[PDB]
Amino acid sequence: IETPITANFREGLNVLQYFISTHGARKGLADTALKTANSGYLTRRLVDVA
Amino acid sequence: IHIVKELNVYLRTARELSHKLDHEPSAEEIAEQLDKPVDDVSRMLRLNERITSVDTPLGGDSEKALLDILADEKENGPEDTTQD
Amino acid sequence: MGHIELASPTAHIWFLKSLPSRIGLLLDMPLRDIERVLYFESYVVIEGGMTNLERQQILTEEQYLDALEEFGDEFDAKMGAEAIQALLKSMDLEQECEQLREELNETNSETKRKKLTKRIKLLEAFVQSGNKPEWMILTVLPVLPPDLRPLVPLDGGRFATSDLNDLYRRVINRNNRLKRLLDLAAPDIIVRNEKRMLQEAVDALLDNGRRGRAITGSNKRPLKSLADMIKGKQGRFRQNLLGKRVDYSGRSVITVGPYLRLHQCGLPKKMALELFKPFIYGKLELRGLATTIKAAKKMVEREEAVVWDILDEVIREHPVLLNRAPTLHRLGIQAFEPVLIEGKAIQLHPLVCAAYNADFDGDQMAVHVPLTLEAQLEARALMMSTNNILSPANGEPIIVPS
Amino acid sequence: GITKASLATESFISAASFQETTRVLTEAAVAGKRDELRGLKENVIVGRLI
Amino acid sequence: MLNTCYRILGLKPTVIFADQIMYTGFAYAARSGASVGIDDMVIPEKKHEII
Amino acid sequence: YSYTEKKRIRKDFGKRPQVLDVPYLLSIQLDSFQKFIEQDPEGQYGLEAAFRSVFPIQSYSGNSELQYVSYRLGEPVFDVQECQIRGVTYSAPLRVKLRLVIYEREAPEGTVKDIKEQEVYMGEIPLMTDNGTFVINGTERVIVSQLHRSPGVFFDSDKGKTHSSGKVLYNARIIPYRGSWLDFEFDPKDNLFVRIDRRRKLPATIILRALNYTTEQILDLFFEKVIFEIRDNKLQMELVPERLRGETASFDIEANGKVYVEKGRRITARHIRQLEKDDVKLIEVPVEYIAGKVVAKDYIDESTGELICAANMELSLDLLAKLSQSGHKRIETLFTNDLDHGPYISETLRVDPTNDRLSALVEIYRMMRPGEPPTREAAESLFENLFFSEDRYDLSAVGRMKFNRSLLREEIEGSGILSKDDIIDVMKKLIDIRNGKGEVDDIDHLGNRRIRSVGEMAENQFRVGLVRVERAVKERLSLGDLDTLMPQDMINAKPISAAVKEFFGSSQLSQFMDQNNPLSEITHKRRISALGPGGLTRERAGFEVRDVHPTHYGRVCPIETPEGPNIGLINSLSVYAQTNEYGFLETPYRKVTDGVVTDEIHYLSAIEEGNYVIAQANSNLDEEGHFVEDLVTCRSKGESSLFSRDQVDYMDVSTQQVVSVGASLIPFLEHDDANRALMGANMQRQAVPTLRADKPLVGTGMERAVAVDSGVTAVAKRGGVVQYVDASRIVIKVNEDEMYPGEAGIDIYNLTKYTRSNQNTCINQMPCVSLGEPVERGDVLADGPSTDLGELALGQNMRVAFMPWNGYNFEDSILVSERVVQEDRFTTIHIQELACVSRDTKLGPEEITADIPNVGEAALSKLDESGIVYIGAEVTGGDILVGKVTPKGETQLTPEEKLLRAIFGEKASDVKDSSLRVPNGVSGTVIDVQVFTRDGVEKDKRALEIEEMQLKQAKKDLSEELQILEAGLFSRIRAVLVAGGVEAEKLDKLPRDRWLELGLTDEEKQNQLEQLAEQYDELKHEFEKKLEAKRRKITQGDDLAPGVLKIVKVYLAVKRRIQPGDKMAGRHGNKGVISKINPIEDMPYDENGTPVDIVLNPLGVPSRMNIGQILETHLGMAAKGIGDKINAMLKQQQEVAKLREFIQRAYDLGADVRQKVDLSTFSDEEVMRLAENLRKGMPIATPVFDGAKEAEIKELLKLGDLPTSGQIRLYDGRTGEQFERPVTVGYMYMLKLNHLVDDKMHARSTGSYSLVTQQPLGGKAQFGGQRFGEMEVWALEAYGAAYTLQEMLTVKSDDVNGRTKMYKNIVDGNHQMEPGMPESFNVLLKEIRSLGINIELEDE
DNA sequence: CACGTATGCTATAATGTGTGCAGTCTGACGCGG
DNA sequence: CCGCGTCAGACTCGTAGGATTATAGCATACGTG
RNA sequence: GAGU
Ligand SMILES: [Mg+2]
Repeated sequence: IETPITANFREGLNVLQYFISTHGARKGLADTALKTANSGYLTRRLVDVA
Repeated sequence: IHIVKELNVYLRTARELSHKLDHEPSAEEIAEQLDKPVDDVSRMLRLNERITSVDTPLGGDSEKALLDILADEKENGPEDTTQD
Repeated sequence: MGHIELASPTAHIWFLKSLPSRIGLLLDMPLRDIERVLYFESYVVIEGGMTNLERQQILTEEQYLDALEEFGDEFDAKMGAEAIQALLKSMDLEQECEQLREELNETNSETKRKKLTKRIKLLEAFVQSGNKPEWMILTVLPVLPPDLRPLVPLDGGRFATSDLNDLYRRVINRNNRLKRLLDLAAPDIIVRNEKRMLQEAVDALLDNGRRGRAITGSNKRPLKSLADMIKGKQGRFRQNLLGKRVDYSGRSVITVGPYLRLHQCGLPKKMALELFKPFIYGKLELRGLATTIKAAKKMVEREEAVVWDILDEVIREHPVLLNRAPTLHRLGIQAFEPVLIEGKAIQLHPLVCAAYNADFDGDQMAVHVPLTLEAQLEARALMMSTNNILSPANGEPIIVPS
Repeated sequence: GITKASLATESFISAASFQETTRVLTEAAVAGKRDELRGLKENVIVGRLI
Repeated sequence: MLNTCYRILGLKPTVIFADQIMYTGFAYAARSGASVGIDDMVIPEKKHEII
Repeated sequence: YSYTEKKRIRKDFGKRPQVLDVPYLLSIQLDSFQKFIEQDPEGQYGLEAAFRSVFPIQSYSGNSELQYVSYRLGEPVFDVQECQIRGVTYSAPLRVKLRLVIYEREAPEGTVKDIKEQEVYMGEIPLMTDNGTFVINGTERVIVSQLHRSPGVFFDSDKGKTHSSGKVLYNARIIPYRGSWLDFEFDPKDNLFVRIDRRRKLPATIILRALNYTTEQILDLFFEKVIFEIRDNKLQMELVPERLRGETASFDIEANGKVYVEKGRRITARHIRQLEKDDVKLIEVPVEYIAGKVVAKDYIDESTGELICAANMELSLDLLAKLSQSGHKRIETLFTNDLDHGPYISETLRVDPTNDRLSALVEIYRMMRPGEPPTREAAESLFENLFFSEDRYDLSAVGRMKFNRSLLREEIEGSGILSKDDIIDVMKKLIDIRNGKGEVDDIDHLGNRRIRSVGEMAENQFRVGLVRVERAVKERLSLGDLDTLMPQDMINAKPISAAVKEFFGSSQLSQFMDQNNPLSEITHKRRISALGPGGLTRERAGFEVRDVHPTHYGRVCPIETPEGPNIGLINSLSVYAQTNEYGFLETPYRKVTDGVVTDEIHYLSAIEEGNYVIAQANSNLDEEGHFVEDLVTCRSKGESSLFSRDQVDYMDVSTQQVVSVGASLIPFLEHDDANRALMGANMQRQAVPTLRADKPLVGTGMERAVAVDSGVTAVAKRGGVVQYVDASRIVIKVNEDEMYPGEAGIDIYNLTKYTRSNQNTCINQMPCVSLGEPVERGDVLADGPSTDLGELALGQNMRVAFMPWNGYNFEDSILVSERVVQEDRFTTIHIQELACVSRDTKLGPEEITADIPNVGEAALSKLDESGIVYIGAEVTGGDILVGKVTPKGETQLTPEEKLLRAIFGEKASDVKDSSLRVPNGVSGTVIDVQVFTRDGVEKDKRALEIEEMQLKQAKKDLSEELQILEAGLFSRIRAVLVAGGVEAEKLDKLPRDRWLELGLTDEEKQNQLEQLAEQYDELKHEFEKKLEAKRRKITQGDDLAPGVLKIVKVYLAVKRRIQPGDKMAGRHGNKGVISKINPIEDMPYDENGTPVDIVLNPLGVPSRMNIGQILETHLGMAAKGIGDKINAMLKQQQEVAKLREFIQRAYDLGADVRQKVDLSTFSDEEVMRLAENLRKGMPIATPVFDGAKEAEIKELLKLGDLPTSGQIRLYDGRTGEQFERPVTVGYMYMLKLNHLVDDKMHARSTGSYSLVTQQPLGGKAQFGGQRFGEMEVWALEAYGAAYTLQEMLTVKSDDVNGRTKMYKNIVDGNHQMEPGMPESFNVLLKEIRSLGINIELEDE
């Protein structure tokens, strides 16, 4: 995102900084749930061939 | 065929009862209408109990079926076999 | 096992739909072409003695009427599974192999050489296997044993059955109706519909949602066919054969044991009491405390004070395996000497939390009992936490303070 | 590649158990193939000693 | 440290040493009394200016 | 402030005046379902809509027809309470008046033939409770609203479909509410196609031919025109200046007498404007230019009358010459351009294989019904029945509305059927988008995503039931007799009842209400789901839809959704958000006129929001003037920046409106990372109610609203004074001013005691009032399970210190003091439900007797004569609760048992043992038992005793009702008699039973006496009928499942105390598991001697970035410091004055405290009750983003005489010496989550095995083993542990003889491995052979 | 003979299906025109 | 080549049980105690 | 719904 978060946690983010943070956070968390399938499937293919 | 047709008369009668009672009828209410034994009505309704697939996965989730839970009760464990 | 005598032959869908065609590849017949023949849209020439009409050349309904008067007799062209089976029976693999090899020498283009080498290897392997092409077509249909498609009563007088039984019921009904329609000498349009019907039900039985619409239950969901039990994750291999449910296994929540030494873990008494049940009974009989197995059982149910001392005796020097999911590398399973504790959670040593990626925010672990002297030795020698420090991936210590 | 290499091993039990099981079994049935059980997969499937 | 000990001394010593290190580590961690207050999170005076 | 607030006021640190209060939180649920049942006369809604949509229907023949009149819901035969206990669904019978009308065939439309009108029953519809649940089979269930793509039009394009080319192919999709889908799309050759229900592809012009459009007309619709006049000899063209743009001039462009552009020269802006200013219309041009222009219309030779050139034909020198000489000196060709006006339809007509309309209809027909011989009838009928039939197609008002707005029409509502123009306009816009003007929508924009609540979904399934019955009706009407056949004989209730039961039952959106916590219920009912039918699937879900969309601002919480695969789909509604009338989301904003911020509020939809510039709530207002600062932070078009003050159109109402309910409860959310906050909010829902409802010190303010709105607390309907408090009930007498002149005016609330929740927790209501207290309307009378004096109390605050401790708080692990356990504050109640079913088998009926083979006297002591355990009885695993016995059939006794039973005699009896016993390791107290018997089977002695209780207790309850109602009613008549003929104690002398004969003078007060006299007799007869009903229902023999003779349900109550392995957390996403319960002697303690309750690891803060917990702790400590000062002052008993001085100063601390709380209005006693509560710790409210700032918190600590750092010197309880440095100490509000180790602990040696596979079963409830899966196997393979592996594959799993042999060996010491072959493998082979593949074992 | 299970015939004319969902995933690898 | 099709898509744990419809009305026929 |  072009506007980064200038503020920090001790100071406290405002409504809009918090909202802006959400997107990235959630993207990360969804990546845990969703992408590990594909990581693990790679592991499985490796294992099968070795 | 005899059982099926008997059961059907029990059903049609239940429908008339349900219209006027507002409520779906009990076994004994249907029996009182036919002037017949409650045991007869009950046995017939038991026969109408339709089957469930052992393979159907449980809880709206394609996780595991009935088979996955359902034991062999006749087969005792290594405990029972070793006791014999 | 049992079997069913089919009135009309039927194609094995696996050797039809599952690509490469196999049956189509072997006859050099396009798959669509085979299907038009099977579903009785059009005839196929099995042997046109008159070179005027050659082999495997499709004729529509009206095309069959023209040469009927003209050539007739000296050309045999038929329809359905019968036709294809016959075409298969009469093809001589040896001869056509040599013919195609001769053609391979003329002007072998890259893709042509691959397709021809493919059929060559098919024909070669077919003769080597001792398989016959007739067998692509089923006249006899096998029936799976009862206990592998069980019909069991639930408690309430309900019954539960396998979907296979429903699929088989369709096949039998349709096949037996076909026998009846043949006994009654029925007009050919109705015979055709029943033959198609039979093939549809067989295909559903073997592999449901393969050819077309999977036949569905009242629930909307496609019935589970034979192939579905072998195929995919829910399949036999993945689910019941490369991995298994296992006795002498338990699980609980884990918590820290800072006081523990590296080769130890906190094992709840109640958990260990169950896991080591037979060892306790055996020792009870050596002590002569328990007269019989049944007495020992009732003695452990009552959880007598002597039983605790005996349990303490057995668990000495006996390794248990701790596992945490997902088990990404081998150190996700490690062996420890158990230390019996009052309290329902397993206590894990801090330094090996790294290997497990175990953090105590509610994590759980599985416990396994190595039973045999061999397994116990494998656990203590190969799998013991003390013995396995370094990551097998990089040459670094994985037991690192954190 | 890893997938095809695993499917190319002489063992059809290893191949079938991995993936593509319908195709693997048609191939093996027609070829009349025999597995003499060299690999670990194969042994574990039959519950034998690694 | 642990690596060096493994290479020179061997397995037995390293295992004992690792346990020992764990005990003393936690022991001193607690004694230190180390905690997290809002004043530790020091800010830079040049914060508003840079921004 | 209210009377309940006088008891305990929360201190507010908020600064922003809340112009709007939080709405009723379960608004959505209730409004929706209310609309569904609400009978609307014209504008059909819910039920009414379904009837009018289907009805009136006529028969296949057309002579007989059924018409709908009106419906009515019967009152529910069993009320909620009874339904929960019995396990029945709470529903109302649906009776519908219908009129069977028949027409004569000989007369034209002889409507006066036969008209039969009557009321028919057809299904009971489940009713919604007061708090938005449904009671289905005795369990509370919530239907969660769904979110789907709005019916209408939508333009999209697969961004580089063919990856090699990467060309963007645009498509239009018309999505109706009911009907076939209609898709328009481009191909790589830029030809427009049409598809129906994604079938095969057809040229787009084919559909226009279906609508009867000739080629000429089609071109006139989509294209413009280029006219060519042929004068004298030279060719002239009619010119529009702004066509020739971005092009290369092919010939020498000149006009009258000035040459502008040369051959091969680029035509820029300047040239165009020159030409336009000069007023150029006609230009001489070369003949060779025409080659390539397509002629628009047809041209015929007037002489011959034959076609010279057909339309859409590329012109050439020959054609042109021929046309000139026939006598046509003007030629319409297609305006067309590579860049701007693309010739798509032109090229598509060339691909169109159809000619005329009929041909087009046939091809359409042949797509969807391939092979089948087309008939003209069938083609016409098909096409009309696709998108032009009222029956099968309906956009709905929402579809039409969304469609019309997307096409930039003026009229919102209109035809649900597609008109000709509608289609064309969709094609036009698609083409526009292709040219470059316009853009595609997304789907993720909330302007395109609509919310579908319960009422609309029930409406839909009800329409379906109607349609199924309609089929049956039509079929029976056709063949049916006109005279003998009654309407109700044709109707079946079952299809409708089935469809509806299936929705509230089978549907994913309908689920067991999550009720382990008031918050859990309230947020659950405020949920939105993108899953289920007509929505996404987990597999099918991408990343785009899941992630946070700019439109979510104020509508959906960005910080509330499960971390599972349901991450993007399931979502909680934002606080202030509401359902638009058409189903979109909308958020309140305060209108700003000329800088001045009015108190008028406007709810903006997603689409409307993008149009206006909206200032943030954090802008500083200039005391009812305007924005203080000249630059203001605002947003529009989904993007945020600085604006001037007068530019601002609107502003955010509340600082809370961005977040959901759950997230709002988190104080200092502003200082927490969003990840952690997500987990914190999710975990807060799992907080299990403790024994002692403790309020949270460091709250937010939302606590009160949640508790009250959830409906789990009992609140007062009408203000007045409490006449009788009790543990079981509360009777409040209403004030004269609110008290209606009809009834006595005494409200009675029976409180729901110890009841089982769905999560097996305990639901009990406690009274929170004193006897004889004056209470205001809408105050809390009784607290629910996790509420305290009206506020939400999910957990318990306690004294925490942040420091390491010997690794006992290692990775989030928690070291807690024994003190917490001793005080039993985290201890929890669990009410579990055990049932014993007595079924009828083929051999004979199972009996519930105490007479069971092999039972000890110890066991039978607790069982009564019937075989049922007594109420109150303490049980432990293995004890029998309900004795049950089953008839055993023959069993082949091994020769050994023949010999043995001959020796001992002990001939084995006919009855077995299926008794229900206590599950192993659970132990508790039997608190209630319920018995269900069928109507005919002889009742148990115990069942009779329970019915005795119920009958006599019911009589007492109803008798107290009429007694206190009679007493309150005569107390009124006593007062009315005084107004006129006052004789106070002289009237009370003779008995009250002889009172109503006394009247008054002929006035309106004499009529008031008549009203109380009529109601008193009404209540008398009503009491008779109520008691008859009660008695019937108690006698009523229950209709159970077929086969089941009788059922016994036992409710155990267990006291679960906290222990190592249990799970605890705060509201900042800080989890932990209890590792060790340390003796209080060992706990770190401060100088004063006060020991800490919990020691949390500080190493779980910086990595986590949840700093809210630190702030919470500091504010928590200050809150408690003030509490201890108040507590000290109360123990000393200084005086009211002194307490008042301190407390006033305290409330008015903050820099810009919004709420002012003057203690001068409070009377001295009110101050005493307040201080009594505040002593435990002064409760403080930190709103979400409008919270307490660091300065304010430190100021509060100074009033507590606590350090500014909030760190204190602590002493090691083991050594007695101090820790080297100060540690942060204070109160954090923590929760015990549902995850008890008790439920988690499991172990198995040997037990049942699976049916086919023969391997052990799964799950702790079935006594199952853990799975050693592929992952787990690989571990062992790697290590090379071969025997252990084989062990787990064989003796531990399938190998049958191996497992038994191994067990015997283990009992005999020798740990010998005797392995074989797993049975599952055998099965596999057999399954392959059943496939018809010969797979054989070749032995060695 | 009875009890349980089955096969059977009924006489205005009526003569080509539809229906209930499916919702469209993704990067890759082969296979007829 | 293009287009249509088929094939795969991490590992353990959990919770809870459960739902739909309708087949006429009567006379003769076959098998077991 | 729980750790990954
Ligand atoms: Mg973890």
